[PDB]
Amino acid sequence: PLTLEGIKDRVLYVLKLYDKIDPEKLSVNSHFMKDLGLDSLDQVEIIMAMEDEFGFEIPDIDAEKLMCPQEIVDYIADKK
Amino acid sequence: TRPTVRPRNDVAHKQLSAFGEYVAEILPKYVQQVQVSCFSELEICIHPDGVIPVLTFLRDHSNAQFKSLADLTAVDIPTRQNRFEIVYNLLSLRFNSRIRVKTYTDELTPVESSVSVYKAANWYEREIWDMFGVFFANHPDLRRILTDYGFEGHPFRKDFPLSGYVELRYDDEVKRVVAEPVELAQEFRKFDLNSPWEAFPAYRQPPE
Amino acid sequence: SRGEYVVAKLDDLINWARRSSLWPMTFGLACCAVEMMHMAAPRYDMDRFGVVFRASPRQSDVMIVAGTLTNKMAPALRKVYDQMPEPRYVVSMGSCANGGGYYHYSYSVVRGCDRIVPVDIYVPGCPPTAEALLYGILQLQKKIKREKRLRIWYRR
Amino acid sequence: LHHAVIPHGKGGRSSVSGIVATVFGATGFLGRYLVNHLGRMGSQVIVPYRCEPYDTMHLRPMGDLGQIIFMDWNGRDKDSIRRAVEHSNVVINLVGREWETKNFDFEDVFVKIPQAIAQVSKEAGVEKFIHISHLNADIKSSSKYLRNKAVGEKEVRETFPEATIIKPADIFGREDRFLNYFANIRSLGKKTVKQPVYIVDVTKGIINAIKDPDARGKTFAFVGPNRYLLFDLVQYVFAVAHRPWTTRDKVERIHTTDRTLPHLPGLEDLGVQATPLELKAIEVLRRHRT
Amino acid sequence: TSVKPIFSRDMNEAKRRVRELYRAWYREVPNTVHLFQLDISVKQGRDKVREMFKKNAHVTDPRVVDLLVIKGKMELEETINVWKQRTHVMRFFHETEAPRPKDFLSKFYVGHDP
Ligand SMILES: NC(=O)C1=CN([C@@H]2O[C@H](COP(=O)(O)OP(=O)(O)OC[C@H]3O[C@@H](n4cnc5c(N)ncnc54)[C@H](OP(=O)(O)O)[C@@H]3O)[C@@H](O)[C@H]2O)C=CC1
Ligand code: SF4
Repeated sequence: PLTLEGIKDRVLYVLKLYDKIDPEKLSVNSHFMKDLGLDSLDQVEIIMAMEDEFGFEIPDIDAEKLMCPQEIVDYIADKK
Repeated sequence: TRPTVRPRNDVAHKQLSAFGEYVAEILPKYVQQVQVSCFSELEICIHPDGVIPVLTFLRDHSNAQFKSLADLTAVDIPTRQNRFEIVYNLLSLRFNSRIRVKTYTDELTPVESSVSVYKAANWYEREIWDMFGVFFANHPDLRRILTDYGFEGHPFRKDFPLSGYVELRYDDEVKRVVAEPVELAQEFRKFDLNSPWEAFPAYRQPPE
Repeated sequence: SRGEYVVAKLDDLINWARRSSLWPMTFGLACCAVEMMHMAAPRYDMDRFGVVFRASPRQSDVMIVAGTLTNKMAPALRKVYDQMPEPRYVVSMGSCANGGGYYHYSYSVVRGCDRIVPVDIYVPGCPPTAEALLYGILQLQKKIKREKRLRIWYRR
Repeated sequence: LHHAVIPHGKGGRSSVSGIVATVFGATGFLGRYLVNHLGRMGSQVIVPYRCEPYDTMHLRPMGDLGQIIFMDWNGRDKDSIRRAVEHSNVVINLVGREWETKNFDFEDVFVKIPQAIAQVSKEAGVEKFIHISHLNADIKSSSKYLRNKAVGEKEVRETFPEATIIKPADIFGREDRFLNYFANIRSLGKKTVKQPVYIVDVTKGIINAIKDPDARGKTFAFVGPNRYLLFDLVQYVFAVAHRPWTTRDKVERIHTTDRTLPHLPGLEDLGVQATPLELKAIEVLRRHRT
Repeated sequence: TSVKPIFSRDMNEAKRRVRELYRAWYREVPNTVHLFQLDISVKQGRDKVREMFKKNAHVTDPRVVDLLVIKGKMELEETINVWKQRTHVMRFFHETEAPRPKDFLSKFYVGHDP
């Protein structure tokens, strides 16, 4: 029962749990670097937060090249 | 000059001259100056890429044993493109002679961790890293010794002042020891002392 | 009146018992520790006065700060200072300890030991002579003689 | 004014500030934090006492090199008090024992002491004298403590009227009275509201009032920024304490009455930020178990 | 001007090393605030840590950024050991005001500060 969209929904409510972006405003068309306005500092914070929630090691080069929550959930579905 | 004047050993002057000319002729790749002091200790002034090769040469080669390591120092000299001076000091057991290996260095480009050839250089390198900032690549442990871990700034520079920027005291407000900016209760009266009139005419550097 | 007489004699008794021996802990960083060891000498006995060298901190009566305090030493200094019984007195031995001394205009040196603990006796010298330190400890005993603690408790 | 009274350069640790503060009491807790903040500011503090030199010795090294000075007074004579306020820029009355003794009851300490010191301070000619009291000190019943404080406030307003009457709520810190009182237990369940206010912002407001003008004459009060339930307070300190001289006057002081007043400014009106219970309470609630 | 590097090839590997260092500092905070019996919430200390990372934000040479990575690595090793104490970690905070503002009027009441 390792569904795609269940993992996408747990990504969605840990993104709800993160505090330094208001409002939610979240989509798979997010690209939240500058389209939703997040620093690379906040980027790597969210990256390591996913890594801590349900991830493997997640080395920072491929984690850096994600840039998008759709591709985040797709790369978790790729690796896991 | 027969009383009260320290005599000098011209035998040792000629011997160190011949040995320095020997070393300079047999390693032309890195040797730049070999100078003999008037008080007869040998000085070899070295480009900072033959650190490991020249130290492997000087520890061995059996014409010059030189197992004993003395200081490694760094003397902070501005008005130079390469500021600092890494000063190895070597002493031969079988021969009773002392050579000062003065290799030069800048602020940022490293030298290469003499602990791989000289175990005594370990804590000397750690100390010179903590106090100056001459980076030591290919070295196992560069930590802080002779400072506080909350302290930083590499205080043996000439750029760092005499009194440091921080100052400790205790306060019962936060119930602990705090670090405030420096508040001297006395000036440290500095004395301009260098008189004119050319105390040594032999050491007159030429003008522009 | 007679209660005042009782409180006066009892206060004098307990202050006399305090000033009887007063074994310190020898903190002793630098060469002033060597001079503390030399006032433990046969020619100048601490043990004639009940003064005993004892590094047990939990039975330390007074504390002798002697040596050069540094920034790396000071937190451990006060952490040793606080694990001590509540009647406590501090003897600052040495020019370094009682105001910085020769390393005064320098980083990594706390300017004396007023900046960490309260100080009661200042004995200067570099090093203070064992003679002078022992005069300081006798003056400490007479400071303990003039304390009127239980009289202030009675008229409180 | 004579020189070396103006501020000098920067502030703190023999960076000489302006005031010369003669402080009464100051062996007590709030007085000790006030002396600590004046040593942080670096002003010259004159504290007289009556106890052993041990207590003033342990508050001594907070002061800088000679910046604080220790002298003596008695609970009766005006003479040593006038000697303490001969040369004094500002002066504060922080006195009071919270129970009756065999030589000093609640009478004549809060009655005689601010009268005598305000008299000799008016005769010396001080400015910006500040007298502390407690909030909700009213003439009404069930509080000898608070009615003696209200008599003392009327004394401060009557003789030497150009003063500053000030009152905080139940203040808490590292050596609080009521937090240790709530820990040193074994207990009654009634209705009471109460606001506690943390100590260091209170004394920063005190030193802001004493060094700033425009605040003379006005009476000030200090407000706990949440003003929550007594029973919630006891259950909160119970749960965070992790363990699932008590006279009747003290227990009535802590249970009976607490209320707000809108006449007079609080914290941010004077220009100081107030900080709530939670962070500093987690700090001070050590000593759980082994 | 052939100058030796330290570790990297441009600022990009420097960004990789500093984001690895920031990840290590971010997941290195809660053990420290649990161990040292501190006084400050987790998010406030994390915010001052990321503020310290924001402080040096205008450095472009690769050697300097690599050397700052090395400094943060040394400090992180010392904090993940128990070599440092409560005084040092509180010394990273600046709670002992000194509230001295940039207000020119407040710069005028206590002055001589160009
Ligand atoms: N709940 C509270 O604690 C609150 C208290 N306050 C006020 O603050 C003060 C209490 O503060 P705190 O530090 O906690 O308590 P303290 O009792 O310790 O402070 C009073 C100080 O003055 C001294 N003192 C008092 N009366 C006399 C006297 N008759 N003769 C000589 N010395 C005297 C005390 O003892 P010593 O003589 O030995 O120095 C002590 O040093 C009181 O004035 C109270 O009105 C205000 C708000 C809340
Ligand atoms: S005062 Fe003199 S003898 Fe004592 S620790 Fe300092 S240098 Fe040594």
